[PDB]
Amino acid sequence: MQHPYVGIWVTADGRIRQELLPNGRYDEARGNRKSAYQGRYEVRGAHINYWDDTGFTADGDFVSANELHHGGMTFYREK
Repeated sequence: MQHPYVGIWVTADGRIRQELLPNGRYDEARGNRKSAYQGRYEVRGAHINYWDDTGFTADGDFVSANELHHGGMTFYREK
């Protein structure tokens, strides 16, 4: 029950980066805190949430074709 996407979603400043894996997953590397978090996501009508295996979960939604909105943040593709 998942739909991969793959893509390097980075902030507007470049303080943090989130790579969407080829296996339909995510991996974010923040400055001085790489490999901070990683898990999986479910896409529903542009709406996606991160359900980590370490007991965490996030939420977001694609507002554009290259823009991402999760946890109240703005992530751009590859950039």
